[PDB]
Amino acid sequence: LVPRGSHMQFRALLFDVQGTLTDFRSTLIEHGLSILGDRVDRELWEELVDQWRGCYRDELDSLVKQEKWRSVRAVYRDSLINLLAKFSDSFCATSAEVELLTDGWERLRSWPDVPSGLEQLRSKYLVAALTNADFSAIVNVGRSAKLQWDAVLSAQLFGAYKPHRSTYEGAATLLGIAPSEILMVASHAYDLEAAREVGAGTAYVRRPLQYGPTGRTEDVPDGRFDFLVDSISELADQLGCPRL
Amino acid sequence: QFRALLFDVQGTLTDFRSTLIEHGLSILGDRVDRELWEELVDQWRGCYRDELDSLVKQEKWRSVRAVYRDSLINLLAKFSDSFCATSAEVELLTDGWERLRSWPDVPSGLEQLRSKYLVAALTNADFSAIVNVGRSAKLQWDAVLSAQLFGAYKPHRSTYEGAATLLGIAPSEILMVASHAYDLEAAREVGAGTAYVRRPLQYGPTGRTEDVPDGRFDFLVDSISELADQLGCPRL
Repeated sequence: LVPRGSHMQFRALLFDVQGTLTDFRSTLIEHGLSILGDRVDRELWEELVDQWRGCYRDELDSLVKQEKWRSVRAVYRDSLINLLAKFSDSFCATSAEVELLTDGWERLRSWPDVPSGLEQLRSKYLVAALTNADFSAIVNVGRSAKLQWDAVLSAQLFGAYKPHRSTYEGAATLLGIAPSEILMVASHAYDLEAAREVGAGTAYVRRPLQYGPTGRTEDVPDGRFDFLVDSISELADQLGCPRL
Repeated sequence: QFRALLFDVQGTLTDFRSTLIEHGLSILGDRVDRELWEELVDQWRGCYRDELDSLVKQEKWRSVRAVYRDSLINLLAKFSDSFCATSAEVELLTDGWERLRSWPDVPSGLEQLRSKYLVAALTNADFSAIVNVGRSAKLQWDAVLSAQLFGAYKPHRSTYEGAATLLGIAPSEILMVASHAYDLEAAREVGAGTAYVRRPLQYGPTGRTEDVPDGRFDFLVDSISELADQLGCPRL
């Protein structure tokens, strides 16, 4: 008789990237402060950056509602333009600086666990980014965040953002494997819940610093998702991927 | 100057023939002699090549795995007097196109290019095939692009244009890298730079070498590392 074993029958790990793998907030804060210099203080810039992702999320929630896709870089830029208008009394940015500020969403550094965790996961699973960011943006953050993918997948490829099912199912179709063999890895519950809806596995990566050192992150209960980890290496360990 | 290097993969980066030959023989063992299987593999690529040539002409897209499977199924019937294959082995034999081994230069050459360029696969192989070929050929990509992404094979313009749009890089800033002149000529026609990688063994010894003189394309190289060298990428 063959013992049941402990292997998990996932073929691909689909990764949300922003926040889940990348310290976007620290990048955007540092990027903006570097670009804007003495025109913005950290707290004022931090509040804009926090409002920036909220505007991006609000706009992406709105676009998902109407089944619309647009360039997420344009989403980041348009939301920044709106926020610069509300903070216009405090500081200003040129178009060139707005372009440079938007680029920060494409210069995200990864959390220290991610590059080794992604490589550690390679030994058993395909790792593919499934990001709402434009395909170029994720290709770009892959350089700044040292993300080595088997596949870069974007909402752009599917003409639809996560949580829309076509993103996960399309990613499954592209990867040539059933969604039930996809482990979705996100730091955001919406992403995993939708991936669970299409049958994919759910791995929540706790990112306590995602929204800052004092930022508020959802304390996902144990058992909500198939995996609850604070490190991609930790997820890799729980997936039978030995550390190298 | 280029911002991304767009690579054709089958042949250009991968010794698909030796891959498919050894892969088939590993599956079929002594049912089929090496020479007979080698003939099947050569006709197999031919069926794929001819099918894609036609589908390109008709602006039609099909799963390239289906193209490999269907052509293999027809080839298995044609060769069914010499050997047979179960339905499972047809799948396993067709899997060999997703197990392509790279040429010895490609892993180091791709990595050396990474330091100064985005490197992205643009293959006619289905997205799953190139992703799996990345594992077998040890191809680390910034981006994997399949004809499946665009519903159109190379050399169709929307593949290079689609790759440009996806990479966020103007075609003039994309160096197309291919072992086939058709790929680069069309990429040249979208404004992309052209690097021809000579792969004299890609069709085997009997394979005809499509002659490419110096000056036909921007780069004429015998390896990816040589292309990286000609592109200013420091060695490793």
